[PDB]
Order: sequence, then structure tokens, then C-alpha cells
Amino acid sequence: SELYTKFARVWIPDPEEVWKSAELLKDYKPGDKVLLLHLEKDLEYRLGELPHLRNPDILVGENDLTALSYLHEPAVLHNLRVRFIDSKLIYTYCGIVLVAINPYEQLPIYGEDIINAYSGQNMGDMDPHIFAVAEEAYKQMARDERNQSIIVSGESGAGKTVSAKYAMRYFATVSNVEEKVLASNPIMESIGNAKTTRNDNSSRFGKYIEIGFDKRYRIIGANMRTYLLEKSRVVFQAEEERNYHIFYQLCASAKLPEFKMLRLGNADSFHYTKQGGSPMIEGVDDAKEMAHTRQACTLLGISESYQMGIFRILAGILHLGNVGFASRDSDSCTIPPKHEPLTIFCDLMGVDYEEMCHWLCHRKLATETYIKPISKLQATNARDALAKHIYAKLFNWIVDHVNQALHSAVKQHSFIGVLDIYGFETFEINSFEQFCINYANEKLQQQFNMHVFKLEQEEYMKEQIPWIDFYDNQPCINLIESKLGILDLLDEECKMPKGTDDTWAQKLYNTHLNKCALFEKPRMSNKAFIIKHFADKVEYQCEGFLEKNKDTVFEEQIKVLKSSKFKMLPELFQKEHKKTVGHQFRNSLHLLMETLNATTPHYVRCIKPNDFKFPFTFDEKRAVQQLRACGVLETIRISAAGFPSRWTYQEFFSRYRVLMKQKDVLGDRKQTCKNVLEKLILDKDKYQFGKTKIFFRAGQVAYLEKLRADKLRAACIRIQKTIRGWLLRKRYL
Amino acid sequence: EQIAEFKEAFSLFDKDGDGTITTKELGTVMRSLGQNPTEAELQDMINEVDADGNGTIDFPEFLTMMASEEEIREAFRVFDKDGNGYISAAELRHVMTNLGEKLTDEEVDEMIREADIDGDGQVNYEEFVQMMT
Ligand SMILES: [Ca+2]
Ligand SMILES: [Ca+2]
Ligand SMILES: [Ca+2]
Ligand SMILES: [Ca+2]
Repeated sequence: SELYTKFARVWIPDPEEVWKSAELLKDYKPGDKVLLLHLEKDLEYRLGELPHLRNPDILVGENDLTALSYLHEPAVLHNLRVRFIDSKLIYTYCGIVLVAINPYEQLPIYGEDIINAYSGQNMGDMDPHIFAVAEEAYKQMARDERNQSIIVSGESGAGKTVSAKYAMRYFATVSNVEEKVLASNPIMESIGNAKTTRNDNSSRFGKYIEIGFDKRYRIIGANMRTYLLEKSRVVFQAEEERNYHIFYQLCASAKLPEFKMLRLGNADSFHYTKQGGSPMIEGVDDAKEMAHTRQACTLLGISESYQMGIFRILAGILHLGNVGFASRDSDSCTIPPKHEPLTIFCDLMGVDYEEMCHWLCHRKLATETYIKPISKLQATNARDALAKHIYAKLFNWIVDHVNQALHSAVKQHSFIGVLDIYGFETFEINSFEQFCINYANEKLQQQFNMHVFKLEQEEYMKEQIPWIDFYDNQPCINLIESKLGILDLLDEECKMPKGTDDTWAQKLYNTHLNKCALFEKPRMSNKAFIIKHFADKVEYQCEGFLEKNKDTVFEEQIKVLKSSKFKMLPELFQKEHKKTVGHQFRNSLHLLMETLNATTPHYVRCIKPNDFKFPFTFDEKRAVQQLRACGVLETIRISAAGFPSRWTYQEFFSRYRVLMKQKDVLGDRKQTCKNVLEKLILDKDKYQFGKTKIFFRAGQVAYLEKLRADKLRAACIRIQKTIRGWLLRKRYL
Repeated sequence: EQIAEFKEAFSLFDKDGDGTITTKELGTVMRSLGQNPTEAELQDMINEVDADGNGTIDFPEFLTMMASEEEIREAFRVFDKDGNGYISAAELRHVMTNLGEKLTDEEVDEMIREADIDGDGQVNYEEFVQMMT
């Protein structure tokens, strides 16, 4: 509170810039209720808690955010800004994390000389760069004989895929495969990406690219693993969203000769593609993209006939969703005779109409074995389940075949896996989709917490300093995935045909409200709940959660398909048919974590600095949002609680001699620093002395920087005076 | 005003602030400026402006007596010991050291930095004048 003197600068809120710099006119007296500030207009700030202090300029623009002494949100924002805009630097460290800000401009920082520059160097001796992270993983692979994961997260288009592209480029260079993987992209995007209300090309799954190496750590080939596919999107879309791209690519290619058998209407004509009312994306030509997708299958060894099989199966799915059920009241339904969408479905899928029709409208019930008729509602649920099952299995089939062009016969000695994964997703209206994504983030974040904690332990021990803080997100994870947690209660409710979104909501309240502090209820709603995730609170609307979680595939419907004459279709299928989307999500996520936990992880966070693909353009609102969702702000709050500033005794001397008398300068410079510092900073809990470094709590280095500033300012007024005396006396003699 | 200036000047001489400048205080100031006057010389000087013949000079005796560009130029030529029209940090560290004041090299470099308006790492005349003002 002695930091808030005259001319001291602080950050205050601003509706447009988020944080605004301000300079103190009058010193703050303990008791004052207003600060006298100066914007570059003067203000009267409404205070008991003071505004954020600006970092001294020697710390500004540093390579590692954790070097800021005032370690807070505006510091983070400002530092990335000046590095990005003033210095055109897109890469900045945040401890072990690499932060990458999308410049929307092709930079010449990825060439061979730069790769050679990064090769053989240590983490931190070079400027932040995707190549350094790559070099670390490569180095540690050989060194520790451990497999590595490079986790590259963020919202689609913010730069994940570019980062992955250059990690691979780097591996290929310091050690074909990078070419093939790049070539598969339009395939994966077409079956795995969709337009959402906030992103035109969003990945709705995590892509894990295993780069394999022999005993000599040379790339032999790759293996693509996929997790967390968003099944609900196959048969449902919110307003302004689309199903997966490839459906639109097909519906926009309806008139092409080779696709006439598919009998595709336009996107607005299929139940499975129209619900969002947005069959097109500005700037996207789905017809063109179809060509690119077909080309990519060709490049990856998928035969022209197999490609047609893919398209038969997708059109099948489209027509399947248009099959209309007729209620023969009220535990009973039928399909109209010679029903067009069913006829087309069965033709494209090589199965018999009546056999398919029967098992779309009946259930085989096996102490006795009956063939039960089913209601329209049960029939639509089963049909939708089947659609989702067909799609997922197709998705896998495609990935497997991409992997055929990527595997090598060579024995694999080790791998580095690059994970392309979404981060935290919060819209104005959050549903089951967002709930699963943020669940996944809670698990990845946990691996990250534990990893940083471990490395901190080692670093403390290496410097002979005792311990330290661990911020555990197991409670959040448990609220989501344990018995009587969100997912478990959701499954429970779905096996009750009287269950609804509202009855489910109520049981969430009875179980968790005022029982778990991470769970909350909006005051004016009984149709929503609020989860305190890692980075932010998120409110979910319960609506649709039961419908999207259900996923019961009727065995007899599958059996029909398995007997198809269309010989690709059975290749897809070579409880569990009553598992649930949420539960399958849990399973997939746990599989992913099994892979990840069996490796040393490395972290890249990719962010969008603006919403319009503006070259080097930094929008504060967007950036704060992006930093928060990628976890940086919370991680940094955690860092800011310990001993984030870390200086060598050498560096402490070099910077702060000017604060020293000659009476306390010794030969044991390290001991000088200890005694000098115990004088300047009386509270001994503000720092810890280590083998080679001093660890400072937040603010401490900034305070030392103010003392240094003070001294040099006085030294200057003093010099100016002793030349005023000298020149006055010489005037008068 | 100008009056308070004269007072500040008076006070430079009047070390003990006793209200009068003795011959000893004069020789002190003089010796400082590289001068070396005999007591005799100091007395005649103090007598020259000692109106009340009391042997010492007070402010109103002083104020009565006293009642720049060149001065700064002369000052500049003292710092700039290698007459190249630029004052280096070295030249300024030489003079300040001479002047009595003990600064670190960082303190010196800062003063140069602040006075170096055209950011060229050394102080020219107009920069020197501007800093003195
Ligand atoms: Ca005196
Ligand atoms: Ca007198
Ligand atoms: Ca000179
Ligand atoms: Ca100059």
C-alpha cells in the first residue's frame, strides 16, 4: 500500500479495452476512498481493495509470462500485446506452456536455418517457438526413453493445426509421413468438423497423431487415434449450426453424374441436415470441398469404389432420418407402404425393404421370446441411435484406412503423439455437447496440474528449497463422472420412460445443490444448472440432455445391415448396444487419458487475437476470453500464489548493486545478496534462497525495481544540484 | 524571486548559516573551486563588501554588491575535457568525481541517458544547456 505513490501506474477497467492504464496524481493515504488518476481526462476511482499495479518496464515484453512480478490478468494481456504488436512475436512462454497467438499472416520463421538453430539447444536458451517444444519432446524421448505427447489445444482455426504441422515438419527435418498426414486433413475435417454458432470449421473430436520412431529415433510412420467424437450432432443441430461438413459436401454435389443414385435433395430437405436453418457458410463452397475431400481419399489409398461406398452410407444416413413413422396408436407404429426414404435407404444399403421395415417397427423381446411392436417415439429413438452407430463406425472405418497408408512395417521403438484438441467451450446457450467438451478439459487440466506440481517439486529440490501449492480439480471431475454425479444421474433418468429434462434437473438439485460448492442453480430457473469448471463457471440448459444421451441401437436392425449385399457395410460392424452417449464419451475420454498419462506431456495453447482474420490485430475482449478458455489465466493465478519470480544470484547482483553500500559488499557475492535482500525486504516469507537462485513471491521484484528507480532518480537530482552550487559559486567569485 | 536566488547563493557561502560569511568560509568555497587564496587576499575581499566594518559579510551587504550563456559555455568546456563538443559518460564521471560527489557508473550512465535528448549516447552543448536549466 506504499506502492500507490504519486506517478505510480495502475490498470483500471474499461468497457472497450478491458483494462486501461492510469497514473496516480496524489499518493494514497490508508483510509482514502478515492484515487486521483490520469488517463492519457482525470478520474476519481471508486474504492476496501486497490486496483492492479503495472509492471516495471524491464519486465515488460519478457519471453516468459511467469517473469512478471505483478502476475495478474492485465499484466498478461498487456505483455502478450506488446510482444505481438510491437515486436511481431506470436510465441510466448507461460512456464512450461507455449502460448501461440495467431498472426493471420505467413511468417518466415519456419525455414531450415531456424530448425537447425533450434536443434541441439536447450529449452529457454532460445526464444519461444513451436520448434523448441518439438525439440524438447524429441530430446526427452531419447534421453528418458519415454514416449511424449504434445498437447495442442484451443478453438478450431486459432492455430492448432498450423502448430501441429510445424511440430511434424520439425521432427521430419531433424530425424512421406508429414505429407500424408497433411493430405488426410480434408478427410478428417469433412467427417469430424462442423459449423457451430461461433465457429465455421470446428473440430468435434480429439485427434491424436502418433509419430513413430525406430531405435535410432528416425520417423518410420504415423498412427492416427480419434477420441470424443460428438455423436449427438449426427441427428441433431441447434439453431445456426450444421451437421458434419461431408453431408453438405454431398448435398451440394447432388447433381453430379456419379451421385445421381444417391438421390440427394438439398441440405434443407433432410431432417438430419436442416434443423439449424443454415445449409451454407459464407465463403465456403461445399461442392468444391467435396472435390477436395474425394481427392484426399485418393491420395490416401482409398479406392474409388470404397469412396462410393462411403457416399452410399452417408446418403443412406440422410435418407434414414427422413423415414416417417405412422402412429397406429399408441404403443404401435408403422412405415407407409413403399415409403420413398426407406426404399432409397435399403437400396443404397443393399438390404431388403420389408425386413428393414419390420425391425424399424418392432423389438425382439427375449423365460420368453416375444416380438414387440414399438411406439413411434421408441422407433424414432432407435432409428436415430442406428444413424449415430452407422456414422461412428463409418468414421472409424475411414480412420483405419487412413492409417493403412500411414503405418510402416518397421518395428516401432517409441513415439511422440501430437494431440489436436479443442479447449473449453462456453456459448450463450450451453448443452450436452459443451458439457462433454468441458468434462474432457477438466481431465486434461488435471494431468497438467499434476505434471506442473511434479516439475515444481523437482525444481525446488534441485535448488534445496522445502515445500507449495496444488489446486486439485478432482472434486469437479467427481461431480461430473462419479456415481450420483451429473453423467450417472443422467443415465439413470434415461432408463425411466417417465424421465424428462425437468425431472432430471430436480434430481440434480436434490443431490448436489448446497451439497457441492461447485454446483449451483440459477435463481430464476429450474431448467438449468451451473458448474464451476477450472477456468470459469458455465451454465448448462437441461433441455435435450435426455434425448442426446439416449443411444440404444436395436440388435435386429444391425443384423439386417450385417447381412447386406453392399459388402462394405458389414465391414463397419466387425449393451453395448444400450450404452449411452455420455457413457461412451466417458469411456473414450478415459481411453484418451490412458494414452496421455503413459507419456511426458508438453503444452501448446493456440489463441485467436481477433474475430476477422485481421493480420496482427489484438482485440482485448477476444484475447481475455481466449486466454481464460485455454486455462492460462487460472494457471497464472496459481503461479502467482507461490514463488513465481526466480533470479540467479548473479542476476540479482547485476541489477541491484546500485542499492548496495560498499560496507556490505563481500567476496561471497551470494552471501551479499542474502544480507542485502534481508535488509531491503524485511518480511522473510517474501523470498527463499536456493542453491543457484532466489525465489520471490509476487510483487517483490517489482518493489526492488521501484527502489532502484528511486535511487537513480535521486542520483540525478543530486548531480544536477552539485553542478548548480559549483556554477553559482563560480558566478559570484 | 531573483532575490531568493541570491539568498540560495549567499547560503552556499554561509556554511554554518550563522547569517554571515567569514574569511574561512570564503577560503573554503574558493579552495573548492580550485582556487588557493592567502588569508590576506581573503580579508581584502571580505572587506571590499563589508559595509559595517564588522569583519564579516551579511546578506544585505551581499545583496547590495551583486546588484549566463557564456557561463554555461565555460561550464561545458570544463566537462568536455577532450573538446570534441560531446560530453561522454567518462568525461562526466571524471568531473563529478572531481567535484566531490561519489556516484556509481550506473548513476552516471543514467544522467547521460536523461540528458541525451537526441538518443546518441552522449551530451552535446544544447543538451547540456537544456539539462542545466
Ligand atoms: Ca558563517
Ligand atoms: Ca559586516
Ligand atoms: Ca568529449
Ligand atoms: Ca546526444
